[PDB]
Amino acid sequence: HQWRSRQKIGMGKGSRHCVICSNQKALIRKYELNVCRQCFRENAENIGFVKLR
Amino acid sequence: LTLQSESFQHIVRLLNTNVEGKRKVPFALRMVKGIGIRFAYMVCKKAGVDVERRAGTLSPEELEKISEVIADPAKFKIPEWFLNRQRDPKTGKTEHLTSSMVDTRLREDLERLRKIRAHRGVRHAYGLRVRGQ
Amino acid sequence: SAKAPKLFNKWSYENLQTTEIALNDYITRTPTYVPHSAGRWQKKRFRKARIPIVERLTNGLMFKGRGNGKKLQAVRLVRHTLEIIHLLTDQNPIQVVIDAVSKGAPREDSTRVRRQAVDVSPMRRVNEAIYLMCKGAREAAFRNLKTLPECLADEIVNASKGSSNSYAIKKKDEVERVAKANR
Amino acid sequence: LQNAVMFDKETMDKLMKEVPKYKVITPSIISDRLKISVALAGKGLQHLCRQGLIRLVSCSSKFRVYTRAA
Amino acid sequence: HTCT
Amino acid sequence: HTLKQVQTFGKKKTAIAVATVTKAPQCNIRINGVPISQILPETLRAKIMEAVKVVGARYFSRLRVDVRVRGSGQVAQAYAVRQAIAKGIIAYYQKYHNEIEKAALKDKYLEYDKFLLIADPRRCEPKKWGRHSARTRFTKSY
Amino acid sequence: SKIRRIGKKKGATLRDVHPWRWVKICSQHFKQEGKMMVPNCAEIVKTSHGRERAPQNPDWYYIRCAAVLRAVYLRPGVGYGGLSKRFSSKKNRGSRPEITTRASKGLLHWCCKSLTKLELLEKCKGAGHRVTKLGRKVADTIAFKIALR
Amino acid sequence: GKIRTKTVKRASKQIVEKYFSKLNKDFYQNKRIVMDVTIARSKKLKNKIAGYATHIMKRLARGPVRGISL
Amino acid sequence: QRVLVKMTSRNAKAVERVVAELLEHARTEKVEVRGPVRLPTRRLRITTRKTPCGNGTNTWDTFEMKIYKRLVDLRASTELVKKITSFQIEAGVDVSITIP
RNA sequence: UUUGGUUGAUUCCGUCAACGGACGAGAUCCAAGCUGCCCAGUAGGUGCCGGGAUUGUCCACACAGGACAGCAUCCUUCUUUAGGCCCCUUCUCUGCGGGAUUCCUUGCUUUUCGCGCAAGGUGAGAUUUUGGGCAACAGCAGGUCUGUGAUGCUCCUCAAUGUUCUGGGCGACACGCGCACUACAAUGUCAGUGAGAACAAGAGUCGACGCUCCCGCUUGAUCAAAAGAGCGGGGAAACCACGGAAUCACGUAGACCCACUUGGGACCGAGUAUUGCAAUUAUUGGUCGCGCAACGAGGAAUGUCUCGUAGGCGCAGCUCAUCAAACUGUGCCGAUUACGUCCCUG
Ligand SMILES: [K+]
Ligand SMILES: [K+]
Ligand SMILES: [K+]
Ligand SMILES: [K+]
Ligand SMILES: [K+]
Ligand SMILES: [Mg+2]
Ligand SMILES: [Mg+2]
Ligand SMILES: [Mg+2]
Ligand SMILES: [Mg+2]
Ligand code: NA
Ligand code: NA
Ligand code: NA
Ligand code: NA
Ligand code: NA
Repeated sequence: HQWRSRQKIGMGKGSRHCVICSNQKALIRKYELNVCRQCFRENAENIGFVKLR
Repeated sequence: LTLQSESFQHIVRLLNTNVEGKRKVPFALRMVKGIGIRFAYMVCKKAGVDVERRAGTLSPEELEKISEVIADPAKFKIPEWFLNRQRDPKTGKTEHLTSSMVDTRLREDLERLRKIRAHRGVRHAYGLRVRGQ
Repeated sequence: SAKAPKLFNKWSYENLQTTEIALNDYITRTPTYVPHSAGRWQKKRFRKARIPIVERLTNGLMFKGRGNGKKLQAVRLVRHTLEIIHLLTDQNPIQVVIDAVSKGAPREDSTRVRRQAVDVSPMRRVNEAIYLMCKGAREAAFRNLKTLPECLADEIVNASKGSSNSYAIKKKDEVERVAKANR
Repeated sequence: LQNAVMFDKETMDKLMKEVPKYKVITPSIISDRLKISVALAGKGLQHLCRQGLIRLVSCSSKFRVYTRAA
Repeated sequence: HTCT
Repeated sequence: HTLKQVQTFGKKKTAIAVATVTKAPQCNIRINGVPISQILPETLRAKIMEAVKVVGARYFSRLRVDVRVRGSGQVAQAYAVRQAIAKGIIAYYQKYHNEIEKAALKDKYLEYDKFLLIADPRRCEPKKWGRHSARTRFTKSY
Repeated sequence: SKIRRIGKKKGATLRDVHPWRWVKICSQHFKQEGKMMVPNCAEIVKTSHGRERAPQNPDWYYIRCAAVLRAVYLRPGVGYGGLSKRFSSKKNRGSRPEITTRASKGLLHWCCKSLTKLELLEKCKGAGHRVTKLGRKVADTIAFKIALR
Repeated sequence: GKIRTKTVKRASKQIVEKYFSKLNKDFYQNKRIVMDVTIARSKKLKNKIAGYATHIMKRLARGPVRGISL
Repeated sequence: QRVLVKMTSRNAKAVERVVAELLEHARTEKVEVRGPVRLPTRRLRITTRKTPCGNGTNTWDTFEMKIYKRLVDLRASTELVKKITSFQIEAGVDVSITIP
C-alpha cells in the first residue's frame, strides 16, 4: 500500500534505469537503447556502432 | 490632399487624456490608458470613423460617438473575450476599464491580496518579482 | 544577332576611359548586364582586380551586421543611384563612378616604422577609394530623412568634382597633409 | 523638427510654383524644401505626376525619382 | 529568477 | 513526322535543373511552368535572359525550351537554369547541324562566363563540434 | 502596342498572367458582384496568431478568397492543412528567438465555404478540394481579360 | 609542398632497374605498366611511383644517374 | 510485383553475395526476374561526450552504423519460389518474402 | 639524430665514425565535388490516342502605366486526383571501379648537378584536392570512489549514513563575475501577394476484447485563438510528401517620416484550454490591457576568423508526460581584407 506507491506508478526520470548497470543518470533513449552514456562507449563495438568520422 | 481647415487642433482632450493633434486616429486613441492598439482599430470601425483621418477633423459629435462606444463596448457587438476584465473576481461582471480607472483597480487588487496575506500579496509588499523570476 | 551588353538595359559601356594612367590596369570596364556575378574572385592574390567596377561598388554597400549578404538589395540600391547621378550630371553614370574612384584615395601614406611617409600602390588606391565612399554614405543616412540611394549619389558626384564637401576627399587631404609633416 | 502633417495654402501653392523647376525631385528632398512629412511629400508628388507637370524617372515600391517634364 |  | 529532342542538366549548389529542347512551330521558354519574361526578380530574369542574349535570338528561332528546377533556394536555382539552357542549345546544335556551327557559339559562351557551361564545384562545409560553424570557435574567458 | 499578339499564341491561361494583377482583378469581381458572403468574424480576428495586428486592407477577405481559389487551381486536392502552410509568417516572441507559425485553419474553413457556396469549388472524396468546370472557366476568362488589357 | 617520400622513391628505382625496357617518357603508358607489376593497396602511391619513374627516364635519356645502375 | 524478396544486413559484402547467388538460383529455373534494386543506404548516428566525469575540453565522439537494403522481384508459382528461396543464408543477413 | 639547400614535416638531396633497424609524419579510413557498369509497380521522363478550360480583320493599350525574348516557319498554349496505351534511363537511388601524377610549357634556383619553388596550360577539380577521423615516447600527485554486481583500507549498520512514504529545498537577494538571447530603428516597423532546402524522426520487448508512437482529410462553424470528435495512412525511398521554412522578392501606384515614435518589449492585471496522481513559489500555450522600464551604437580592456568562408536566417534531433534564449547536425543568402612578417604573445 505505502511501501512503493510512487515507484509503482512508473513515470518520470526515476522509472527508467540503465539496461546494463541499472543507473538512472544520462540515459540514451534513441532507437530505444536505454543504455547510459558511460556504458554505451564500452559496449558500442559489440552493438554494431563504429567510428568512421 | 485636403487643405488644413484652420480648425485643426492639437492635444485633443478626450477621456481626461491629452491626445496629439497629429497621428492617425487609431494611434492617437492608443494614448488613452486602457485602449491600446488592436482595440483602437475596433473602436474606429464600430464608430464609423475612417482610419485615415489623422485627428485633423474630429468634430465634437464624432468624439462623442467614439466616447460612447468605448464606454459600453458590448453594446456594439464587441465579443466578451475581447475585453479587459472578463469576470471581475470581486463584483462578478464583465467590463472594460480605461482612463485612470485601471490603476484604481490595480491598487484594489494589491490590497485585496495583502489582506488575504497570500504569497503574491507579501511579495508585492516587499517589492520583489511576483512571477517565477 | 548579338549586341553589346548594356548595364540595366539603359547604360552603355562604350566610350569609357580612365584619365589617371596609374589606375588604368586596375579598373575593369568589361560590359555586363547586371552587377551579380557569383564568381570565385578571392582564390588568387591579384584576381580581385578583374571584378567589374560597378560590382565592386555593389559589394561595399552591404556591410553592417544588418545587410551582411543582401546582394539583391544592394543591386536595387545601386540601380536607383545611377539615375540620380545621371540627372545631376547629365553624363554617363559609369563615367562619373570611374572619375570618383580615380580621385578618391591618398597617393602617399604614413606608417609606424616614429612614423615615416611611404607610397601607396595602385590596388590599395582603388580599394580605399570605394571603401571611403560607402562608409561616408552609410554614416550620412543613419538617423536621417535623406535615405541611402540619394545619400550615396551626392557624395560620389562631389568626389568626382573634387570638392572638399565629401567624406572621401576630406579624409584624403588629412592623410596626405599629415604624411608630409611626418617626414 | 517641426514638419507639418497636413497641406496648407502657402505650401499648397508652392507645390506647383517652385517644385516643377527642380532638376531632381524626391520625397526626401521635397520634405526639406517645404516643411512637410515624408508621407505627405509622396502624395503631393504623385499628385503632380498625374497632372503632368513632372515626369517619373525610376519607380519602385520604396523609392521614387521624378524630374521636370521639360 | 532575480539578478540585479 | 519527325521528332528532334535533347535533354541536358545543370547544378549550382544543390538545385538540379533539367531542360528539354525540341523543335516547335514557335520559340517558347517556360521555367517551372511560368514562362520567362514573367519571373518577378528582374535581376534574376537578366541572368537567365543572358543565356540567349550573348549568342543572339536567331539561333533560338523555332526551339521549345522546358525547364524544371528542384532544391536549393532562390538565387541558386536561377544559376542552374541558365546553365541547363546554355548546355541545351549546344547539345541540340551538336547533332542536327554541322560541327562548324557548333564551337562557334561555344567560344562566345566561354568568353563571357566559364560557369555558363561548367558547374561550380562549391558546396557547404560540415559543422564540427566545439564550433558554432565550420570555422568560428567558442569564446575564451581567461 | 503592348497588346499586339505575336504569331500564333491565341488565348491565355491563369499560369501565364502576372499573379498579383489576376488576384486584384478577381477580388474586385467578387466585390462588385455581391453574392459572396462575408462572416461577422471578418472584423475582429487576425489572419493567424503568429501575426500581431489585424489586416489593414478593407477588402482583405475578398483578396484572401481569390488567392485560395488560385492555390486550389494550381494544386488539386489540397486541404486546410496545406493552405495554412502556404500562408505563414515569423512571430515576434519578445526577448526570444523568432519562430515560424502557420495560418489559422479556422479562417481557411470559412474561405472554402464561401467559394463552395459560389459553386466555384468542390471537394474530392476522401481528400481536399478541387476546382470545378465553372471555377476553371472563371479563372481563365479573367486571365485572358488582363492580357487584352 | 610536393616532396616524394622514401617509400615512393625506392620503389621507383626498383621498377626502372627491373623493367627499363617497355618504359618511355609518357606518364600514361608508364602508369599502366606500373599497375601491372605492383601489388600496392593505395592507388595514390602508384600514381606517384609512375610519376617519379618518368622523371628518372627523362634524366636517363640525357645522362647517367648514380642510383639507376643499368 | 508477384513475389517480393527484401534483404538487409550490416555487411555490404555479405548482402552482395546473397543477391548474386540468389540470381543464379533464379537463373537455373528460367524465372522472370526484375533486376536488383539498391534502396538508399541509411546511417544511424550517436554523439556522446568522451569523458566520464565532465572535465577538460568538451571533446565529443560520433558513432555510426550503416544498413544496406536490396530488393528483388520474382514472378513465379509459389511451390517453385520456395525451392529457389531454400538456399543457405549468410550470417547477419535477414530475408523477408512478401506477396502484395 | 649535426651543419648547407628544400619541405607543414627528423619530408627529401648531399656530406659524414657510423652502419643497420623500429615508431610518429606520409600511406590507410570516412564524407564531398566529375564520371563507368548494374537498376525500377517505393525514382523519374518522352510520342500519340481520349476528356476538360480560354481563344483576336481592324478597333480598343490601367485612373499616370514603362524597359527587357518568341513572330523563312508544318499545325496556339495548360490540366488530368475521364485515363488507356507505346517507347525509354539525361536527372534520383548505389556495390564495386576509373579520374590528380608538379602531368605539360616558361622563369628561377648552393660553381655545376640534385631535392624543388613561382606564373601559366590541360582540366570537374592544380597542390597534403577540400573537410574530418586516427595519432608516438615521456609525464601532471590534472578530473572521476556522483556510471557499473570496478575496487583496497576505514566509517554507519534495526529507535541506521540501509530502505520506503509525506512535506519542503536545490530557484532564496544589498550585491560582484563568465557565457548567451533581444535591441537601440528608414539598408526600417506593420499588412498583404509570389517562388521556393536538406539532415532527419515516428508504436511493445507492462498494462487496456483493441490500443499506446507520428501524421493527413473533414467536422466542429448560423461565427476568435486554443480544442474536443469522427474517418484514414505509415514498420517508413510507398504515409506526412509535388517535404509551399526563414532571410528573400513585389510598377503593392499599401500604412508611418526622424520622434524614446507604429522603434524595444521588461514589469504587472484579468479570462480560458491542455500535460501530469499533484501546476501556489506563476509547468506550458493562447486573448485583451500595462509600454511614463532602461536602451539613441557603448571607457580602460578584450574574443573568433582567409572561401560557399565571416556575418545574417531558419529547420530537425537530443534532453522530453509538459517546457530550448543550450548543445549536436542541416541547408539558405553571401562579402571586405591579406597571400605577409617576427614588432607583441607563444
Ligand atoms: K565556454
Ligand atoms: K616530449
Ligand atoms: K543548480
Ligand atoms: K545543458
Ligand atoms: K616573435
Ligand atoms: Mg642525442
Ligand atoms: Mg589532486
Ligand atoms: Mg513593436
Ligand atoms: Mg513606444
Ligand atoms: Na535614412
Ligand atoms: Na525584431
Ligand atoms: Na533573431
Ligand atoms: Na619553409
Ligand atoms: Na572506496
